[PDB]
Amino acid sequence: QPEPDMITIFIGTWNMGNAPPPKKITSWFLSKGQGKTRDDSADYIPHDIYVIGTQEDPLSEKEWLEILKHSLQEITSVTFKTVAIHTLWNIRIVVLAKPEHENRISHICTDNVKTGIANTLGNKGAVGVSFMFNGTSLGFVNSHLTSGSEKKLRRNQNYMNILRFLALGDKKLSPFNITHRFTHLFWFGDLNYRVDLPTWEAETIIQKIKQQQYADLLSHDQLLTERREQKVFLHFEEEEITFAPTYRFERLTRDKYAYTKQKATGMKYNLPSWCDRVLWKSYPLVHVVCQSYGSTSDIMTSDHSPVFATFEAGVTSQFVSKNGPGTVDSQGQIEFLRCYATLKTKSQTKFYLEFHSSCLESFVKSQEGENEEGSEGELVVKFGETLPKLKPIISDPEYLLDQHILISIKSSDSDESYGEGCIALRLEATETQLPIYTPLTHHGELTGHFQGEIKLQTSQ
Ligand SMILES: Cc1ccc(CC(=O)NC[C@@H]2CCCO2)cc1
Repeated sequence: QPEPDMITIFIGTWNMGNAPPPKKITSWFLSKGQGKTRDDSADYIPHDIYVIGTQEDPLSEKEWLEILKHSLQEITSVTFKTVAIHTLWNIRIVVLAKPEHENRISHICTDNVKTGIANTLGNKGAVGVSFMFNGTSLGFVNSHLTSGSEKKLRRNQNYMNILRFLALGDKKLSPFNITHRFTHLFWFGDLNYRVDLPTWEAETIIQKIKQQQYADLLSHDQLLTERREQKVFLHFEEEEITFAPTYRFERLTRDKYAYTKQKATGMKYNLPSWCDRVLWKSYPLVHVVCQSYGSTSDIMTSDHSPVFATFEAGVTSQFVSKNGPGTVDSQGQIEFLRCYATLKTKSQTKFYLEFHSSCLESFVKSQEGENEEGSEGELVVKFGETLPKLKPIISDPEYLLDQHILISIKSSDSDESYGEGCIALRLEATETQLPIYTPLTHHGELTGHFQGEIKLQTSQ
């Protein structure tokens, strides 16, 4: 029975509005409704992994698991296995997988982050799950960010706290946050970004939604505009939105948006918005294709509609050779030529690199680089031909060309990372000097760049 090189992943996000779900929620898991929807011919084909994020979830874990499993069994005639479930307040993540994957899944981690301080600590934050699927690391984050049209900067701060403090994946990757720890990272939830148009325009917005004309609304969506200005979700992807705003509906129909200020809303307007979103970030040159992104039309217990997204994702096998794991394969090596880091820092410490990868027995520290002043004020750290030769555990090109090297640039004075990035080994050639590049981030914000050349030697 061969190991897969692709799987499909279902991502769901639903703010349930503290109400129990209706009897039938299968449309969610079938990717049926508005937007980029799934073909009817696929309805019986189970996804490999289902990741369900809820917010304002009033159910017990047991109650929700029974609904989810019975839903999937009705669609697919498969009894899914529970990989993980984690709840913070009313924010919940459930991971289900096909039974045939039970012995492919390992290193399961869960964690949560509470956002805010005092007043603003007690219901917003995030839950997450990570695991290995054979040779591939997967991370999943469900966040419920701060509400209200005038709080986009708070949402952006919530995002930065969650990616700094959520403790998922390989703890040995100590310089790296969740935005670098996984082959594929999916981040979804009630992100709560709004369509920033004047309150007076509410009926105009409703008109536009009825005409399925979303362009003038999406051009004011706070998540798209903040992402374009590099304020949040740097280096994440989102599929184009082709479904109506998923908030704020009158319950028990989808015919009416309830936007007017009420005591129940703290006298705030809730103009129709795309609160409910799915984004992802995968390592460079790994296959990931979004195959659906949309909302349901027939699940009306909440003031939000459920959102679905599905993905094809490349996966790799748990590789064994005669040599590694448990030794190196002298027939493999990774060399770096003419490398330099460009950093936005004002500081003047020396810097060194760390190279982390599951193709190495352990991480590798470089010598300190040579600081020069760049022509436009920047710090340039030169490594020249000084970087250590990396010794992979396995030399087979079928394994090595699928790997990635994480890079941290660290201060010699504090050993703190000033920037993190990732290089793919999926090269156009072996035994050939080829340009490499990554942006560098710290706490998910841009801090610099790393560029140079690589020379990869495989057994072929
Ligand atoms: C209109 C707009 C443009 C950019 C972004 C951020 C982003 O990461 N987009 C993914 C790629 C990256 C290169 C351009 O598109 C959001 C919204």
